[PDB]
Amino acid sequence: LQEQSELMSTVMNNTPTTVAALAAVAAASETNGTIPKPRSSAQLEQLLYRYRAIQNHPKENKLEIKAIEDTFRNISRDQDIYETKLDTLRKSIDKGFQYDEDLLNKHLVALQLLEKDTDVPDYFGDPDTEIRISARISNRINELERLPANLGTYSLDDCLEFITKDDLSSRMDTFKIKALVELKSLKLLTKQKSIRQKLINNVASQAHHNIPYLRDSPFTAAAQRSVQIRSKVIV
Amino acid sequence: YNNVTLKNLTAFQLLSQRENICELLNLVESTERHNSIINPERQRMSLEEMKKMLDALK
Amino acid sequence: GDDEIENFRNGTPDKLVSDSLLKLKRLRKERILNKVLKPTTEERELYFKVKRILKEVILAKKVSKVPINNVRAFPVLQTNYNGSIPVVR
Amino acid sequence: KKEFPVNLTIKKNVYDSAQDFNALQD
Amino acid sequence: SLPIEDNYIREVVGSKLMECVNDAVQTLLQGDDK
Amino acid sequence: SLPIEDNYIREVVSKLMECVNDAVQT
Repeated sequence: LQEQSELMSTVMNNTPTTVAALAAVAAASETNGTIPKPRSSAQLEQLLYRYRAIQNHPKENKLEIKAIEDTFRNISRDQDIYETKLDTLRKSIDKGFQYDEDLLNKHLVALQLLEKDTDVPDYFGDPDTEIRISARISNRINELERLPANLGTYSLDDCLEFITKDDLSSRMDTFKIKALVELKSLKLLTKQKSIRQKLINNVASQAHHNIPYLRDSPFTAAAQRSVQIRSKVIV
Repeated sequence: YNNVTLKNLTAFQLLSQRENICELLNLVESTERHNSIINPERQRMSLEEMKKMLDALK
Repeated sequence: GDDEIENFRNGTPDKLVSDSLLKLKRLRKERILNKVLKPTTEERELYFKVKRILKEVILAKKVSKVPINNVRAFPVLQTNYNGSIPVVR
Repeated sequence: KKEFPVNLTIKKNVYDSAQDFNALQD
Repeated sequence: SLPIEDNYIREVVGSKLMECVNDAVQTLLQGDDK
Repeated sequence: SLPIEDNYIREVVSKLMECVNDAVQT
């Protein structure tokens, strides 16, 4: 029941002592299904620091402090495990390898693309897969629609302009225009589809009056002749 | 398949036009399509059915 | 911790970079073909393995370029204000 | 070749989501 | 002329004999000895 | 984790003899 987020809700409301999640076997163990060993760098670790520092004053009504302090031993162990492992890494480096740049070029580029979830080229009908396309399109629109409207830039080239306290430099909206061309073209997609429907079905529905090798074919020139045969009059 | 298209007519013509040129160089065999329509055991069976129809009608 | 790179740094360090990004690409292909969005814990933990390899080559081996290809800009928040002329209904 | 350009400076990081820019962190 | 969903296409979705025959007939129509 | 330029990502990214031998005879 989001035990790692209810502590964030109690911290953001500035009242993590008046309730303090009411830690028993019925409440502290129901939202956990021992605390579940949180994942973030410090966004869920600084919460447990303040949660222990607040529950230092009751210190006996909440039995889950032993479960929190056991993971405090595991955090200090795995940091100490890594700090010995980082030291055994930095000695196990061969003094000559000469890491190749054009593979590190392919390693800096492909890592940067795989970070923010885009398709990486290697260089090393069917409505089932139609929903899997439109679920990534609607994924992008709902990600563009959570950015703040007051987004501004800062290039490294403004120091030649000597911007004063109130100067209104002209490079402030070089990220804001690109975020609204992207958000609005992802809504006019079925609009260019209707034009491309009206474009393809207007240039290809004839297909034998402009294309020369098709209007100079035997079967088409005979058929266009055959449909223009006027009826024979009887007597 | 009961109808023909402009795609169907040109594919019928081009496949038939390329196979006759593929016989002069003889890079195709075309022996299965010869002897099955010759069928010389049928041709004598055609003859023997023609031979008995002499005997039956005389 | 590390648990694999100390054994591998005695030989080449770049082969685990090549073999794991293919696993990152294959798991991402399995993520798009499952209509899921969040990355798995198996490839996120595998992601921090790759960044630790290239960092120590820049740290200790000190690669001869470490190429700088930056956009030389970064998004920042700017202030906002309503107008001071009052509303007319 | 006309290609739609990749905007990595706007894209939030997916694997970590803690090394994003401070305007893109909420 | 705008590739909008073209990346989502690329995200989710990743003869010789008769030419030399037409070359050979071109060689037969040069020498009448063939 | 610094972003890379888009114009750099777009920058890094028997049948003969079967008929000839038939053409020499006939």
